[PDB]
Amino acid sequence: AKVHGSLARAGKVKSQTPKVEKTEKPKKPKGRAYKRLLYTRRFVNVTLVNGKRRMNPGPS
Amino acid sequence: GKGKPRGLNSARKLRVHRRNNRWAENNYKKRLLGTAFKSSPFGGSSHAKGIVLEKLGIESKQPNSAIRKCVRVQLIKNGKKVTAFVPNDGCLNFVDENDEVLLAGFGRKGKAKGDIPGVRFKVVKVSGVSLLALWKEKKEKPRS
Amino acid sequence: SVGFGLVYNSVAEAKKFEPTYRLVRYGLAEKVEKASRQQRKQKKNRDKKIFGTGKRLAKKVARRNAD
Amino acid sequence: PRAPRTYSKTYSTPKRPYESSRLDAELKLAGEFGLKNKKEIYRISFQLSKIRRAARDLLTRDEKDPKRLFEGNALIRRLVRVGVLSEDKKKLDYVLALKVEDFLERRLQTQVYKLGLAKSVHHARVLITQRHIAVGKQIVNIPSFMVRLDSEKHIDFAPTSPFGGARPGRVARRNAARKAEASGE
Amino acid sequence: ARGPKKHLKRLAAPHHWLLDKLSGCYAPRPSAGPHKLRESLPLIVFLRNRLKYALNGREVKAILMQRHVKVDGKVRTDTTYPAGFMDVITLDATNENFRLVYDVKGRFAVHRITDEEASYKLGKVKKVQLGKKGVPYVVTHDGRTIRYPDPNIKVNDTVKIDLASGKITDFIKFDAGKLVYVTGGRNLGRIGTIVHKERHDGGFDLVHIKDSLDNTFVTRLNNVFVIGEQGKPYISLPKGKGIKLSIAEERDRRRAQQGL
RNA sequence: GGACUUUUACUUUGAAAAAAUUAGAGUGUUCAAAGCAGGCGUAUUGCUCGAAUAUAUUAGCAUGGAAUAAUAGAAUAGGACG
RNA sequence: AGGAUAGUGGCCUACCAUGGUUUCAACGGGUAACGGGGAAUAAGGGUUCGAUUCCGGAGAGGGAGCCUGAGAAACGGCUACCACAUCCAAGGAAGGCAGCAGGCGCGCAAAUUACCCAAUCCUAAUUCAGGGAGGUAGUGACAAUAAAUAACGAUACAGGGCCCAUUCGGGUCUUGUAAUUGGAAUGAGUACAAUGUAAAUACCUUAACGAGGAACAAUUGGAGGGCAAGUCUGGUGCCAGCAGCCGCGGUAAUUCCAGCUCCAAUAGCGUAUAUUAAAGUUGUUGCAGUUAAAAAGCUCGUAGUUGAACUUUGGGCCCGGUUGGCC
Ligand SMILES: [Mg+2]
Ligand SMILES: [Mg+2]
Ligand SMILES: [Mg+2]
Ligand SMILES: [Mg+2]
Ligand SMILES: [Mg+2]
Ligand SMILES: [Mg+2]
Ligand SMILES: [Mg+2]
Ligand SMILES: [Mg+2]
Ligand SMILES: [Mg+2]
Ligand SMILES: [Mg+2]
Ligand SMILES: [Mg+2]
Ligand SMILES: [Mg+2]
Ligand SMILES: [Mg+2]
Ligand SMILES: [Mg+2]
Ligand SMILES: [Mg+2]
Ligand SMILES: [Mg+2]
Repeated sequence: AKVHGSLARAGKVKSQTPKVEKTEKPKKPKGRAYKRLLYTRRFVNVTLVNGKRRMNPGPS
Repeated sequence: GKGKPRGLNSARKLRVHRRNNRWAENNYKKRLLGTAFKSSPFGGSSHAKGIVLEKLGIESKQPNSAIRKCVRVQLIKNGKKVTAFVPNDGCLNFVDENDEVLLAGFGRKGKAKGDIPGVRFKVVKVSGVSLLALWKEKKEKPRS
Repeated sequence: SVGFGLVYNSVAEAKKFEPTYRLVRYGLAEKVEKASRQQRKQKKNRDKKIFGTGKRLAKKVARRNAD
Repeated sequence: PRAPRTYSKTYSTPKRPYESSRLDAELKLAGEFGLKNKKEIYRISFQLSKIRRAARDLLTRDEKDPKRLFEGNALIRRLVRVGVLSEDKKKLDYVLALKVEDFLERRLQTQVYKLGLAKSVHHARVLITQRHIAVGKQIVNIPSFMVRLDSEKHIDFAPTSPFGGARPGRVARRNAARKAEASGE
Repeated sequence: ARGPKKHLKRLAAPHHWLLDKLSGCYAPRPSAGPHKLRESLPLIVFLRNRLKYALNGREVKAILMQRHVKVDGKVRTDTTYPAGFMDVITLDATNENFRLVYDVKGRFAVHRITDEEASYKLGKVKKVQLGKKGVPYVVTHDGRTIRYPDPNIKVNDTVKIDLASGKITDFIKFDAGKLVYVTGGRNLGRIGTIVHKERHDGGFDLVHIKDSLDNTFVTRLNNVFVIGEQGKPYISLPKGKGIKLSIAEERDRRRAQQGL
């Protein structure tokens, strides 16, 4: 109900965020190949199992 | 017992009682009264086009503090005036005044969403271009 | 490959019992040079406006043009 | 107007999208059998649910019922013919014990892998898709072909394929020409 | 609306014609003739769909316009001529004759007959009436009128037509213990013997029929067609003799035949 | 032909209740959705399986039953039987 | 009783009688109502949808009238009136796309002013003519089916294996990682040709060309919980924004904006609206009414609904079949 609500501030954060370009990385396989690598990453190559199975653990 | 008739020949009473008490449901009442056709900003439609009348800054409801950047628009097909929320960071600079927008609901079949008070619609497109495409920079707003 | 086949008795029975398109495919009969379907229909509709042969109005308009 | 065409869906999505207990089981099946996505499991689950429903609703009625006998024998015969159900354990109550793995191991990918010639299920799928396998004399490039227990002995490389013979291959020809040029002649 | 219909949409044609759903928006509408279109077989359907002597209606018309086909001794060049039950179709070439009888699955089956049987046919008496000048006559099921009939010929009897002159050569009364053929309802194609009949004044006389191997059923009198006595029919039966084996034992016979 | 009929509800069985759609039998459309095709000979000028089946309600029509529920009868006998 | 009709009938007329329907809901009003076969969902019972491929009805801008005809109250027939609209030399004359294609308008919302009678059928005096009926192609992410975006090869390796692995030493079958490094496989696409078709375009085949970043480069939506997936790193500091709901943001944000990574479905994924299950939150099955919403202040009372028991029970004799202890 604020008739004086400042509309001039729209887009502030998206305007002032530092523009960081996406890194160039090799393409990930698509389809059955992606299901293959997902299966290996989840059931064969079980890397991080701290406490229980962890699937997107950070550094340290 | 049970306060309702049970005899084999009481079907008329049971059917009429169910018909009468059916009017206490929300959806049945709306369907039978045709409220969407009669009293609804859209004519029962999912989307509607409008002409932006002005840009509004709506204060957020407690316990949130924000300006929600809505637009007051007038619908083409019936001339009703509604308020539509413009969803994203920015995207209010894409709307402008006197422009043509397309509106959908929020998803609560009426029932203003979240901390925005009394706003039941959101802008999908402006000047024939998707607002998501304008925000992702896939497209550009036409001059016309 | 799998297809269908017919063998007739002599040339004439084939040339009478076989469709024109297959005659044209095999070269036995030639293609008739007809106008397109739309202009054929338009010409038919044009002739619908004429009662009789048309020589009456033909010489009448010739008189109007050469008066 | 012409009579309408009939079509139906061959799969059904699960009621709960995000439950790990079957999400990982589905990924296990996909990795084991070289499947493209979860729809290939949903299709087999849909088919097996149809068959289990038929067997349940057809066992609920007593024996020597002409309905139960006719459709039970038909279902038993179809399952035995396709090979999802063995020669033994040939009964409707033994139908209810069937699992998705049975149809997955009756897939064309599975048999192509099992009888040599593939060395991997993923190699089997790309081999089938690349028109290198003939179930009889017929090239079959559909990995879910569902072999029917009488074409097993007849699976071999296609005669029109380089592995079947009579053709060296596109890349083989190109590099044979280049190697001959670099050698001389 | 506003007058008679001339088109017959496919999916509205009789199911016993066994027409493919695709390959055409329409079906051959039978012309007016001796039989109702619901229980008639058009010549184009018999020649193209049943006998495979033609590939399409154009070749059917080419066949008919050469006077090759004749129904009941007459050429009948009409493509959609309504040939029905008991009718005799003759092909001048191929030296064969056909009689239109349903198989037990309630559809006209390609049934070949000899010249002697093709010389005659049977008809069911629909009514016996006095015509003009006091001349009696009978009306058969195929829309045929025969003047001066036997006085003992009553309604729903069977008469034998010489098919070269429209004359009655013999007749069978409708009585218990006579071989009947079912021409309507769910019992199309059945051949059995009358047990008895229920009067039911006010409509729909009911007939009890016993099969050759003791399957008893009941049928409306309108679907009953007398064809002879207990044994020795007046018409050669089609392959099957109208018994209606159950699907299980049809399966068993099919498997015995296929697998030797 | 009448010296011929208490009236129902209810329930059984049966005739019919378009086709398509639905369920479902058979069939290697390369698989499948489909479709209603097809299959087998030595191809020496031909043999042959099919295109099933089920359900489709209420009302009407016949039809066996007479528990359950209603209805009627002989009380100023104007009653039954010949 | 007559008239009229093809014919029954207040269908109409003359005379007569005062009847006919209704709380078992007449009559009137509304329908964003054409009916049905059927569709979606669905333990059972149900709920919702059905303008639309088949059947039946109705209509051809709105009404009315009529001719011809077996059949029309026809409209790609006529006549009049109304509305709308076209040509004109101003005298007059000609119209009806809710057929096909196409245009304007309307809106959230829907395709070519293409080819052909070869198929299906239909009509005619008819084998032949005609058919925007119909078929063929064009557009087409409505929906549905199948399923390409890669598969095999070097050197550290948790040792899960064998001489008590006492030696990064050994056949330990090692799928499992490090821009490396090599051959092989192929259709997307191109087109000989043939086939396909009335002609064609495509599909099934097929001579050559067609892979190294196979750039021949998969997307959509998420990562607090419901609900699978991050105390990772920058930016912002109740701002911008997110968030179906609960909530997240006021200087260490797992929730915003981004990078990395991960998750889910995947040539599809999200959003809105409606509807179904979930909903025993419509209830017959099967709710609830002391206090959560809900026993009329009390009694009488018609319709409606529902209403104690009792009338031939019990016994014997025969005929005629079977998931069943020996021909
Ligand atoms: Mg019509
Ligand atoms: Mg009268
Ligand atoms: Mg009167
Ligand atoms: Mg309406
Ligand atoms: Mg409808
Ligand atoms: Mg009309
Ligand atoms: Mg006429
Ligand atoms: Mg018109
Ligand atoms: Mg018309
Ligand atoms: Mg149009
Ligand atoms: Mg059309
Ligand atoms: Mg993030
Ligand atoms: Mg989680
Ligand atoms: Mg209270
Ligand atoms: Mg009280
Ligand atoms: Mg009070």
